[PDB]
Amino acid sequence: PLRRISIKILVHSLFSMLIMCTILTNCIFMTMNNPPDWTKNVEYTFTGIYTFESLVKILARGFCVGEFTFLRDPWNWLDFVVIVFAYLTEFVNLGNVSALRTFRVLRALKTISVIPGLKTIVGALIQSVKKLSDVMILTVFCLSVFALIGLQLFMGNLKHKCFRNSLENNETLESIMNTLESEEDFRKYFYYLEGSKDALLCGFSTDSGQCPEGYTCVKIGRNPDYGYTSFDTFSWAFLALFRLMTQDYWENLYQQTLRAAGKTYMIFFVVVIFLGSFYLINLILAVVAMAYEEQNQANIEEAKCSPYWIKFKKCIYFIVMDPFVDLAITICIVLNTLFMAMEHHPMTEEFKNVLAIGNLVFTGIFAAEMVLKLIAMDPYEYFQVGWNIFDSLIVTLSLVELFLADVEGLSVLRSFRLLRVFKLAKSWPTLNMLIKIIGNSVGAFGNLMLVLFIIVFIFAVVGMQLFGKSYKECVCKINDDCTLPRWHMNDFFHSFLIVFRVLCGEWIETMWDCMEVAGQAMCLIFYMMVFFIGNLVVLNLFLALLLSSFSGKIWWNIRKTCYKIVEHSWFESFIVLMILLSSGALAFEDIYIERKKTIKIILEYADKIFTYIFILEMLLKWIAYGYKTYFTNAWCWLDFLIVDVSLVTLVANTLGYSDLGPIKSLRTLRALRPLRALSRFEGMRVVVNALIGAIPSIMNVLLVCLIFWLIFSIMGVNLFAGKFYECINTTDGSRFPASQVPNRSECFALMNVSQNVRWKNLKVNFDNVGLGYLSLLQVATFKGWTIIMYAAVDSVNVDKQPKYEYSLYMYIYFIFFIIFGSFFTLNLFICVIIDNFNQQKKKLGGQDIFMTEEQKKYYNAMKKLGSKKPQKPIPRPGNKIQGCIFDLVTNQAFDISIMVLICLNMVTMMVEKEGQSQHMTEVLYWINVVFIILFTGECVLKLISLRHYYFTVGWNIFDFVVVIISIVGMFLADLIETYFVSPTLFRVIRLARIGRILRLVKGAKGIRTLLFALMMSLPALFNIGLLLFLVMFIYAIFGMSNFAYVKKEDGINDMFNFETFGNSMICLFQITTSAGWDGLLAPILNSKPPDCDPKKVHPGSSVEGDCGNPSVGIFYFVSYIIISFLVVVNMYIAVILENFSVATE
Amino acid sequence: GCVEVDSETEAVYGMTFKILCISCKRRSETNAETFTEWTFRQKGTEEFVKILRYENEVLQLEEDERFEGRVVWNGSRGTKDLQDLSIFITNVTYNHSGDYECHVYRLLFFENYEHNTSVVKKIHIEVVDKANRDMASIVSEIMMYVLIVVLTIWLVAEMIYCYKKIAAATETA
Ligand SMILES: *[C@@H]1O[C@H](CO)[C@@H](O[C@@H]2O[C@H](CO)[C@@H](O)[C@H](O)[C@H]2NC(C)=O)[C@H](O)[C@H]1NC(C)=O
Ligand SMILES: CC(C)CCC[C@@H](C)[C@H]1CC[C@H]2[C@@H]3CC=C4C[C@@H](O)CC[C@]4(C)[C@H]3CC[C@]12C
Ligand SMILES: *[C@@H]1O[C@H](CO)[C@@H](O)[C@H](O)[C@H]1NC(C)=O
Repeated sequence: PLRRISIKILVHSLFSMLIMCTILTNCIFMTMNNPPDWTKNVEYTFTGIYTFESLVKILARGFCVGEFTFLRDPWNWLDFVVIVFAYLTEFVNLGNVSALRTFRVLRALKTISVIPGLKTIVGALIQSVKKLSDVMILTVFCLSVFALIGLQLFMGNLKHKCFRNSLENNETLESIMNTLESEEDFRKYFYYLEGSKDALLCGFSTDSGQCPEGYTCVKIGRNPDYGYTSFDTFSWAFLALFRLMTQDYWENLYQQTLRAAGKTYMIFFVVVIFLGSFYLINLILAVVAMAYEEQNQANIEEAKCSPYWIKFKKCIYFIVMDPFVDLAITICIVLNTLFMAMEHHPMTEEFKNVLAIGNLVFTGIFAAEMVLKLIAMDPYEYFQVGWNIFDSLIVTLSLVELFLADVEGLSVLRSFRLLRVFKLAKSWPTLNMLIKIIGNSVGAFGNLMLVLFIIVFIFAVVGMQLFGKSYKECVCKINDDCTLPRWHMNDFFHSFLIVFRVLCGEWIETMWDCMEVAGQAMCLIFYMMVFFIGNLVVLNLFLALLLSSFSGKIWWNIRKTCYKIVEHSWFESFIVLMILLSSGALAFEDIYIERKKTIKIILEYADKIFTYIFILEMLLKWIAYGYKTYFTNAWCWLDFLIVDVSLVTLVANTLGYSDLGPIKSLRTLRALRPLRALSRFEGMRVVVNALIGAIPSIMNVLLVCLIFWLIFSIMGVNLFAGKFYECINTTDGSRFPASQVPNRSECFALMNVSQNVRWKNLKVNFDNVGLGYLSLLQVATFKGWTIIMYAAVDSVNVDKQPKYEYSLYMYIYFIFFIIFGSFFTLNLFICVIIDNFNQQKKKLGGQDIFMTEEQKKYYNAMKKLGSKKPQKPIPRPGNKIQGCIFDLVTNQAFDISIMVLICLNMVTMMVEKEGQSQHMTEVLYWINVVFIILFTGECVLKLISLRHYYFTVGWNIFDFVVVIISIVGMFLADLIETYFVSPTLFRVIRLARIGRILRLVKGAKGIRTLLFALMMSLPALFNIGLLLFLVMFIYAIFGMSNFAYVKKEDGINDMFNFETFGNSMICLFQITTSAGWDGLLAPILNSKPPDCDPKKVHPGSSVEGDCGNPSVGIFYFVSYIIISFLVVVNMYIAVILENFSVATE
Repeated sequence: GCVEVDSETEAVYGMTFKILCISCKRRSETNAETFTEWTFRQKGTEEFVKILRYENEVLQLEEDERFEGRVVWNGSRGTKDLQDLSIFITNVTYNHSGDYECHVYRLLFFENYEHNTSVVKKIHIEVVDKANRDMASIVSEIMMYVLIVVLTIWLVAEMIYCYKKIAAATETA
């Protein structure tokens, strides 16, 4: 009876509503870091409600007290554990209350059940995580191999420092290193850059960083970044390689490693960054995407006076519904948008009045037309139109905004005017198709957003409970002011912000603070769980959903003769060789060309030689092809334009008209000569043809995203126009206390009374819609975004000093912009371009559009190479000893033992360390020798028994080659370290031990399949890398010509600049991954003093002044990051997706 | 930035000539106060005598008649951190031939550390009567012309050989 009514209550619908209501209020109550005393009452109320739930389920499912059906549900295990924990807290205290409280956040996980859409998305989460098993194993393998390489090459380099080289009271490096405790003490004896927490790194090579005069460069002290950035141990090397793989603040690692080891060690980075990041990130993306498609396809298959105003109504109806009024209304929308996008900071009052009258005119037009369309239609029918109700809501917002008594604070209403722009979607053909693409499966997007919010909430609360008190108890180890930093986990909002930043791919600086303040183990575990759950899985499911939603006759003889001549293969080879020589000649013109006078003269004359040769080629093509054939061709047009530019420059030089304003800019166009290589190499031709057929759709998507970004940019202009001015101390670049100088007037009074004071604005700010676009690009690429966010959340007003986190809740503007703009827009671009690539592949008839003809032949051979059938067994020798060894070595246990031996040798290589004792070095040396003996014995044993059929196996050849390389490397390294003197060459030679490790993929089924995918993907990646190298070359020459002689401020320094070819290509490779482009752009953006100097002497040359062109700089960097995006990211993704499908097939 | 370029080694009588002495800093962001010393031994003489000293922003010249009223300064101006220590001679004469030395005395300022640096640059010039073009400039022009004529000859030879063959081939069909 009581049990029966308990069941009847349990099945009641009120149960879910009340319980879920409770959990929501509880989750609200879990966000308070310092709860008051009256919160304990409602806490006990929550415990009572949950134990009420548990008791009712016990009575209902306890048909017998044995309680059989209660424990079936895993969620019921969750409820039981939370109840027993809560009553543990209530009855007894053990001293782990914060940890004890930490578990009840899991009561937020009940939310999955009650909304039916969540269980589908969580099923996708589990099936995506299940299929990442092979990829995580491959990632561990690859990161381990690269970590061993990095540990070998850079074992102790990052401890290099500049030591004083002259000590006074009869000291030594040891006596100092024992005494020093703080950074103020370290700065006395080591060279510290101004405003840095780490000593500057230098190296012993000639191409590495230079410790200054009076300092000698020595390996001592700790590593940078509190000591967590190092290759001193396999674990720290593994952390560094994971950071490189995720490209999270990897440019710092790049620059420190190049400054300590040498600029020639950037080959490591290139190999690592190109092959390890891209392949493995796009492998993760591919596995998630294909898992969701297959699951989605399975789901799809499974599921299948009065009459007077009536006459007025008729009249207004046939007068108000003509096609004219709608087109005029859209024109009104466009005019309103153009007017509202003309707001800017230094706006004259006249111009402000102009927009005021324009605003009144437009709002009057819209409200009047709303009235005239209301009057003629029945309101119950008038609200049927979904667009129309949106228009009315807009009209109400605009009327309340206008006619409310003017208030200064409510600028949110001002920003609300932007929402009229979406009404363009009523007629836009592509935008409607796009919203249809969402609307087919918008439930999936909504449930994914809900899951993401719940995950970020849960991790925010866990972080705030676990790490909250630490950030304020050891607040100083992380900030020199003993006050909390910008990113911390003391509050709920800031913990949420950290978790969001981790989802945006920035997890290592906040993690450094976390480990410094609260221990390495907990912080590492937390950040790794957050990264894995959010970034790798959920943010990839989004892109997977978007991808799935998209699914005299002598004259004639002369002409023939010229034709034959030009078509000849030797002619083309000669011309290509001339093109490469011409491009190298361009590469030779550094800022050091004054010292190389001879080479300067030789290139001065070689330029005339090449101009002659190419003019002759042009004339021969004219005589042979004809004029129509020549000028109907785009490649010939490109060649013709380059030859014309060169000829014009040469004629200007010859006629003495050189050193002329316009003409001097026609020499910067000399960087375009490398472009003739495009027409000669087929790989870049096919890659460019792939890129050209996708432009028509990129244009429409770009138009839609331009409208969206324009709305966001006008909102930003409304919110932040002119509010980023700050009055700083130029000696150390610190904002003034904001209580000393409250506004602009007192700051100018300070400048009049004291020097080194400046009322400075930001270079990338929100002052107009044009600059707002640049700020949005930085926020969307996550490069330099923090500098903008800090000044946004600090803004007070126009002529007022900013205050620390005064406008703290302006972070929500950037959270919304990221969510829609960055994520949605970039994923939309990716899906549109990939779908267009698939369309091209279909039109060509299933042909790889990223390979030439011979590449296609070799790729078919590679495909044949990985779908083979069992081969004949090796016959048994009958020597009665050869036979016994044949048994012994053919037995599976032999190969299993060899694999475990390889794993043991890997573990032996892993235990190497920086500073390991000589006994350790000897012991590891001899263990490695015994390993070499074992593998050589295995090779010898296989050679005896298997005889000469050893070389009939591709893997056996690899094993034999590895045996040779290991023996030779050991002996040669001994010889180099004993007789010669070359520690660098000794390390590079001892890198041969790695070959024993690579032998482990022989007996790994998943690693082998994924590496075969890479091996088959290699040709298309070679083509893409070829085109990327051409683009990098052209941009390197143009930046060498323009951006040398620049102030060297943010990302431009003594080693990473635009002064030579090597430096330029280093910077450009860094920016290919979009890393640090804000820091290189910033020194270029400044043009007038006091930001620069246009009359600087630059000893050694005649160039005058050091500050670049903002137009050229902006165009340069924006175009390069856009081209690099389109070329590397999208096409690498496409090649990975195709070949993964091929390989797992 | 600063680029160490070597001086020229050939002055023309009656004209003007600028002697280059550039000494970079190892790190450009550093602070320094540099002054300068020049000494000169005439050809056929074995002694370096002091000729001029430039410190602060004033140039001091000795009483040697070989340089009175015909030397002016062409280095860094108004900086006190020189990095460029050049010299201009107006009205070059035959006595300005020999070996020059541009002593550089640098004092860098650090956190709690001051370093005295020294660099000596050696310049040897000889005065002539008429400037003669560099051997590289002479050779490069001749090589440019011979390459032009060789390429033109090769092209014309290929044109003739191809024209005869194709004209012979026309009569066959
Ligand atoms: C700008 O900042 C500098 C230092 O960053 C201030 O100069 C300091 O002034 C105090 C005055 O007691 C001295 O004790 C310090 O030694 C000075 N530091 C340096 C590096 O010179 C300067 O006063 C600030 N300017 C203004 C207007 O506040
Ligand atoms: C010193 C002050 C006056 C300089 C500011 C000049 C103003 C008038 C300029 C600078 C940048 C310009 C904007 C740049 C880009 C766009 C986007 C385009 O789709 C509509 C016009 C609009 C919005 C421009 C209008 C005028 C504008 C706002
Ligand atoms: C060292 O500096 C002092 C002044 O501090 C200066 O007098 C002296 O000349 C310098 N050393 C040399 C070798 O000139």
